[PDB]
Amino acid sequence: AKALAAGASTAMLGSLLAGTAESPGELIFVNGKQFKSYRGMGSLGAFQDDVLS
Amino acid sequence: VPVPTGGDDPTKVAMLGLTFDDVLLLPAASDVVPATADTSSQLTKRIRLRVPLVSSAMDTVTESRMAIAMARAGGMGVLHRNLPVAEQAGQVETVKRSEQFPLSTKDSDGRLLVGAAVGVGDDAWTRAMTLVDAGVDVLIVDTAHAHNRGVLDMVSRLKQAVGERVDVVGGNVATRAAAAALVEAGADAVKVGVGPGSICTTRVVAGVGAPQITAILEAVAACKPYGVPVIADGGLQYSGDIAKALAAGASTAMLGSLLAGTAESPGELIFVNGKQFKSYRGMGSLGAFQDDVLSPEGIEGRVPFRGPLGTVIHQLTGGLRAAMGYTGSATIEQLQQAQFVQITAAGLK
Amino acid sequence: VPVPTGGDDPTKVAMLGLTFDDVLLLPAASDVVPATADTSSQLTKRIRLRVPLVSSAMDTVTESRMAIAMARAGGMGVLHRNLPVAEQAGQVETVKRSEQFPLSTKDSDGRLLVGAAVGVGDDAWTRAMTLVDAGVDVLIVDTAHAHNRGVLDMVSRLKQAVGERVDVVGGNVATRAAAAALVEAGADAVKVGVGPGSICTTRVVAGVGAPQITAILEAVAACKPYGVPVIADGGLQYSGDIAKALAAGASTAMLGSLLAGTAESPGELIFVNGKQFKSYRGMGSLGAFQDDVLSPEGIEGRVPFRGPLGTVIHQLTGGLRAAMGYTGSATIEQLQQAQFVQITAAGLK
Amino acid sequence: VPVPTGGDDPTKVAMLGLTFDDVLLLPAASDVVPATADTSSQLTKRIRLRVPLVSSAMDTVTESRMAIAMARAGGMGVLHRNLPVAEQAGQVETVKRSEQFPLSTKDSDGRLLVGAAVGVGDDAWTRAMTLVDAGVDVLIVDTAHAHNRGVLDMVSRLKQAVGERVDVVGGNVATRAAAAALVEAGADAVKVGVGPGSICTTRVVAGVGAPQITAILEAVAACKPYGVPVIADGGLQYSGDIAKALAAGASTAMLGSLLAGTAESPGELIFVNGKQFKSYRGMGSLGAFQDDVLSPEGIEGRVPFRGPLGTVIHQLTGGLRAAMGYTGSATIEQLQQAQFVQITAAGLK
Amino acid sequence: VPVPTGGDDPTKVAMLGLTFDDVLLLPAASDVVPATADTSSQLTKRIRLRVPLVSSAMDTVTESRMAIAMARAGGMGVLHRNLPVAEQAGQVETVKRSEQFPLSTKDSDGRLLVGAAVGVGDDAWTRAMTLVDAGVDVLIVDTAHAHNRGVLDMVSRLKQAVGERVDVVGGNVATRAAAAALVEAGADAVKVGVGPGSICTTRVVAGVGAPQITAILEAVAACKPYGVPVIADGGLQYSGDIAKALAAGASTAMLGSLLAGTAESPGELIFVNGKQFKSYRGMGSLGAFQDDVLSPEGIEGRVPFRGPLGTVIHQLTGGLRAAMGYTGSATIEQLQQAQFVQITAAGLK
Ligand SMILES: O=c1[nH]cnc2c1ncn2[C@@H]1O[C@H](COP(=O)(O)O)[C@@H](O)[C@H]1O
Ligand SMILES: O=c1[nH]cnc2c1ncn2[C@@H]1O[C@H](COP(=O)(O)O)[C@@H](O)[C@H]1O
Ligand SMILES: O=c1[nH]cnc2c1ncn2[C@@H]1O[C@H](COP(=O)(O)O)[C@@H](O)[C@H]1O
Ligand SMILES: O=c1[nH]cnc2c1ncn2[C@@H]1O[C@H](COP(=O)(O)O)[C@@H](O)[C@H]1O
Ligand SMILES: O=c1[nH]cnc2c1ncn2[C@@H]1O[C@H](COP(=O)(O)O)[C@@H](O)[C@H]1O
Repeated sequence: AKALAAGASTAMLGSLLAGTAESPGELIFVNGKQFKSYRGMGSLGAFQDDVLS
Repeated sequence: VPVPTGGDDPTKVAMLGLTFDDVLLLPAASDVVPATADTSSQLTKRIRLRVPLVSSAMDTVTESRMAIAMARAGGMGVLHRNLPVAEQAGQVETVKRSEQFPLSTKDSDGRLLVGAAVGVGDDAWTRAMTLVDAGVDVLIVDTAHAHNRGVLDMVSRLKQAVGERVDVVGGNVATRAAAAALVEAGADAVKVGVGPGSICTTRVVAGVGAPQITAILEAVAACKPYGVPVIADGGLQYSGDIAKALAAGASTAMLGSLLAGTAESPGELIFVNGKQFKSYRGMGSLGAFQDDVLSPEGIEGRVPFRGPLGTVIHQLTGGLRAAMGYTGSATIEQLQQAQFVQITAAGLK
Repeated sequence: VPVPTGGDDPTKVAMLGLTFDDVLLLPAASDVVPATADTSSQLTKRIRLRVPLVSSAMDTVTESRMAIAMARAGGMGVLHRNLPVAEQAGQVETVKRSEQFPLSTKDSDGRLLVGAAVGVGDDAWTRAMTLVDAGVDVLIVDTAHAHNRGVLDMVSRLKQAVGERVDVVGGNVATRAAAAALVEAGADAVKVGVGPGSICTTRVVAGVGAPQITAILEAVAACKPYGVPVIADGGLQYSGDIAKALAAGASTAMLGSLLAGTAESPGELIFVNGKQFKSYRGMGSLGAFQDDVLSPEGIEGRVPFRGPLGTVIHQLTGGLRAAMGYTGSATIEQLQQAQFVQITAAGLK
Repeated sequence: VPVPTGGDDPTKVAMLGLTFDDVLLLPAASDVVPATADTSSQLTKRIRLRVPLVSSAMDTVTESRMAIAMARAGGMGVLHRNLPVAEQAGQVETVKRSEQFPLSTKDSDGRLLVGAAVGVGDDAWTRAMTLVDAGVDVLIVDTAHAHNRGVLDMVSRLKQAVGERVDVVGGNVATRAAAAALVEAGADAVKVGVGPGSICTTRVVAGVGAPQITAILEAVAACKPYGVPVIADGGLQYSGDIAKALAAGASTAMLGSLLAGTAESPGELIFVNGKQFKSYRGMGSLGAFQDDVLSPEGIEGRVPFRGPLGTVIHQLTGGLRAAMGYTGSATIEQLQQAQFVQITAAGLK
Repeated sequence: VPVPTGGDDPTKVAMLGLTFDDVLLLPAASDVVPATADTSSQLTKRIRLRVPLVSSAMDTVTESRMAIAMARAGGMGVLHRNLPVAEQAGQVETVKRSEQFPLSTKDSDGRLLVGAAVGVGDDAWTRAMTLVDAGVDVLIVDTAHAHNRGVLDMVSRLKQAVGERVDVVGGNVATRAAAAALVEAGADAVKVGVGPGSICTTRVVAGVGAPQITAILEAVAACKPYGVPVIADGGLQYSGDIAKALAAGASTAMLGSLLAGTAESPGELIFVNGKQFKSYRGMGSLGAFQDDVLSPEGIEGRVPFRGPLGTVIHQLTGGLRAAMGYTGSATIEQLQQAQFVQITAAGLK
């Protein structure tokens, strides 16, 4: 709401959608809880020819 | 001259009681593939289950859904009695009315088997007659201490009245004398265990109990010459415990907390800090028609959610099949003759 | 040829000592409803209590308020002696001067029973005479090690002087020989236990102690042929422990920390982080008229607030009644003949 | 009349099983300097190792690098079989082709000794023939329960076919009868242990196991009159455990997790919060050609990085030499006659 | 037919070993006031101490200051040997040259008694001769395993040379045979204990040890008929342990970590987070003239600062006096005849 009130017409969402069921990656179980992976495009683990990634 | 533990009476301390953690199964000459082991065993003298497991008659474990799932999985379910008689009769009728399940247990009419638990008294007699009319298969005279005169009299009356239509299973016992008394009364099966938990509330509040392995051995020592099956009830935590109980002479194992967290058990799923839990209370707990005098003698708690009942039953049956393969037991009657090795405290760390 | 534990003397290690956690009560043929079990038991040869419980003679447990509450609840209280003689006589008079309480213990004049603790010596003799004049009912010759010559001589002197007006109870013993010596001296009851706690300070500082079950068995083995009751003192943590102590042959159980946190005990209520606690110290502690040579041999601490004494007494009596129902004991004299089952370390986890 | 542990059969509980933590080595008359103790021992009837240690045939312990390192250190390595036959033959060839190492174990051609593990079946027969053609020295018929008819038949067939070129070692056993059966089949050595871990998955899932000291004693009691060596496999955590295993009659000790964290073991080094660890999983784990029916029966985990294998081997050999000096054993054959002292639970805290 | 623990040899497991935590002292007929108990005991056949305590010959426990303090407190100190011979002779001379201390132990010339520790060898022979010339009173042939031929030969040589001027104490033993061998060699006293700690490094690294109570009993069973005193060395944690060791037959107790944290012990005081600690390491530790072959077999650590040595000695002596009062022992020779009661694991929680 703050981003749209500042003048932006659209908001792009990252981690808020990473843990959903429709996102890629395998579901992980840790101590009775459920988690999913999330990494940036500039991370060490992650065609990424971006110099400033 | 005196007893090394004190006093002059050698029988003041009757025996040394072994529990599940005190023994292990010794491997023997085995020509049995675990995938081909026959796990069928007698529940009563006239009922044979494909999987020797029975659901506990507890208000947080067995209702119509759990009874149907257990009957489909190869075992049987015993409906609890912490509710009005008409509701229990309705549950029995619901179970009876209900190629995926080749191991399902069914009567001569093709309907799933079900068991019901009754108490002691005139109200319990009316409940038993209503349940028999509803089509129940086996009645369990469920009492905390079955060596009472009233429990034996109730078992005898039930066998006199509806002894040919249904089966009668006696309450919990822990000694050879009590098992012999139940057999004399006319029970079709004997349920064994009184304070089998390590920190069971009866052992703390009343100081009364009996280790499960020794109790099973003594009860089998009294029941076996007459062909009366034994149901080990309580204290089981793993499939290894089930294998140990069946190797001590018991023909059936009754499961409690192992089935409480399944999806087929009653109660609403609870979410705590990202984890899933379900309620679990004893019939003698403060929170929990419970006219049992010796049934607070229990506690409330929660157990983690485990999923579908079939997965848990399959895991337990796989553990039992592994034990049968190790001991070289083609059938349960051959597993009941396996030998034990007693381990010290060092082997429990 | 040699002893398997080392050396050549087979009696160097006298016996194997069982504690409360090593035994359980075996169920037996029971026709007893727990609500109708008779819990009355002898305190001395001439005094019978409706509830077989007695409050410890400790400065943080028993004073006039606690003694009156115990006498109303069906048991009795023993006033401590860590104060001037006149103050103890005043406490006795306060207790004696004071349909809600059908189980109250009273003398032939309708006044509540009370007991007082005395030491050994001429000052203790003056204290005992003052307490007898004040109207005390039973005198406890309270010593840590009662097998001393002086303790027996004091017991004999008390029985010679006021043996017909009041009763005399010997100090703490842990062997059959000491109990026999106390019986020969003329004690009306024998109090049993020397270092009964698992981590008791006597066992750590002095290396001296005796497990409570074996000590009770040996003391009963010496006291029973003469009709001298036994008071198990120390080591009790649950109602199951009380049932085990009474089933081993003891006629009365003396309670310490179980009654320290009640509202009727002396001391000011303490608040810590939103919780309530009260002080609790042994008579041999550094902080705590204590002319006992073998009485630092104790520690200070705090116990949670428990509320009114009646609730705790009712809980303990309910546990005892449950044990009596399980063992089929209509009276305490029938509970004293119950059998034990010995459990391994695996059953204590 | 009945057994004190319950029942009427005195052989229902066969024996009391001692583990490594239950015993200690008693010092004796010693004229042996630890630096001059001879640690050489028989692996099979025809192979003698300078250091009586063997690496486990596990996918996270022994490969070509670890096998070469073990052969150089004075012991031997057994290559695992969780891979295609051609790959295992390549590993054997790599080991065979490969003054720093005066204790290295070599054949008559000057090439390092190596062992390979095979299963039971026709595919296992093809694997064994391929490994023999590749130049393997000893074949281990690795099964979880070696008292099966098929395992004995496979051992007999292998001894009939390639019994003069290579040696045959039987699978894991835990009883005297199984060891005698393996000896009769024609095994050159017997590997001992079935559920030797304290919390091993077989003991929890299947309820089957045997304490290692008693199993070693029984297997030696059957193998020694025929000169068949014994390899204690599993349960070893310290060099003291190795000394205890060799003192019970075993001629060789097989090491698992003690060698998993070394640099010569397979797997990539893992960094967690500034520390170094390596993977370790059982052959029966879910993550882990494993046609063993009784092989989930294992768990995955990680063990800390330990460095070069030589340091660990030197530490273990120093501990063994210290034990030999304490017991006055000039050779391993004299260490196999040392006496044990059994300790209680108090000495394990 | 076979042994219940496995095998055919009934002597493979020699005995069951009891430690300090396995036993308690039984009260007996007592006419002894703890304040008047005589604690004097023999150190050697010619030396009697007023307090039966001796300081360990460790580099972090006993030097000249600690030796003087121990000699003043009523016991004696044994100077360690982890230093050049001239320095040890200087320490002995410093101790010998140095109404407050009525219990001080002194020779016929009024100078404090002191003991010194020597090894085995020609350098140790030169050290022993230098120490004798410096005026030492007793020489301790300190070896980890005293059943060696060289240790006995050294003891015999020392007794032949300076046997009339000074006393000779044999190294650590744990069996009856070793104690008998030391007595035959001519030792004036026998020091007892080999791996007495529960998690002692010898028991973990080498798997060799012996519980202290059984070892003391066996050594007394060999030393007592000849009047050779016994010094229990190691495993003591409380004053109750000292009382138990003296009640098992030992005449003197040697103290380690109990005296390491005192102000009279060597080493610099260390401050950590507002608390005070001091170093403590074994003679077999990596950090620690130690020509002992079987002496890493020890660990380093720190113990809290305890203050002056006299306070600790008084606390230990008070505990011993309490034990003597409980057991009715007027002298240590009467405490050496007290009886034990064996407790189970339940009484150790
Ligand atoms: O590796 C990375 N470093 C920095 N920004 C990244 C990286 N990968 C993606 N982004 C951008 O940062 C945003 C983070 O979204 P958020 O996680 O919802 O805040 C993404 O939607 C991309 O636009
Ligand atoms: O409150 C209770 N106290 C004692 N036993 C109970 C109570 N409720 C049920 N039981 C019995 O104890 C068994 C415990 O099963 P478990 O939890 O699998 O050991 C149940 O199946 C019942 O037979
Ligand atoms: O300082 C002390 N040391 C040892 N025993 C004590 C001490 N003070 C009281 N006692 C006795 O030990 C008992 C302990 O009771 P408990 O706390 O209920 O086990 C008391 O009731 C007294 O009989
Ligand atoms: O998955 C498994 N379950 C049970 N035993 C196994 C498994 N994998 C290997 N073993 C055996 O158990 C031993 C354990 O060795 P440790 O880890 O040194 O005790 C191995 O050396 C194998 O002989
Ligand atoms: O490094 C060592 N390993 C084993 N025993 C040792 C070592 N150093 C000293 N000792 C002995 O073990 C005893 C331990 O005493 P404690 O610490 O009082 O139990 C010492 O007094 C020595 O007799």
